[PDB]
Amino acid sequence: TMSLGAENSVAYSNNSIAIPINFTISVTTEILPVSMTKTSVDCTMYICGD
Amino acid sequence: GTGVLTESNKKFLPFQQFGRDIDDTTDAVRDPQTLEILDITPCSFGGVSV
Ligand SMILES: *[C@@H]1O[C@H](CO)[C@@H](O[C@@H]2O[C@H](CO)[C@@H](O)[C@H](O)[C@H]2NC(C)=O)[C@H](O)[C@H]1NC(C)=O
Repeated sequence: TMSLGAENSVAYSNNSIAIPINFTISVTTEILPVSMTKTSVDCTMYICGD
Repeated sequence: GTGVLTESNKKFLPFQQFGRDIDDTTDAVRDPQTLEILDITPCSFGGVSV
């Protein structure tokens, strides 16, 4: 049976805040399709042909 | 068939008579009189646009 992720009790209380001391600049790659091959088919030559 | 017949570098085995593309399409032949292998390429076609 699959595990959805590590469990984490967030350390919440009504007067505690966590502030980041430091950072990392992250570069992430996203790929997106934009076009197909522009195929076109002659219906008479496909069906019959000569 | 109908096509532009041309000389070719293909080496059929001694019993083989036709050659086929991935898409079944016959793309070479052996002449039964002088046992050379000919490529078949289709006669030129395409849309005409004004
Ligand atoms: C079919 O006949 C031809 C003609 O005899 C054979 O081709 C060669 O023809 C030349 C003359 O132009 C002869 O000098 C050769 O001896 C012939 N034979 C060869 C092997 O070159 C052809 O080989 C014959 N094909 C078959 C499958 O029998």
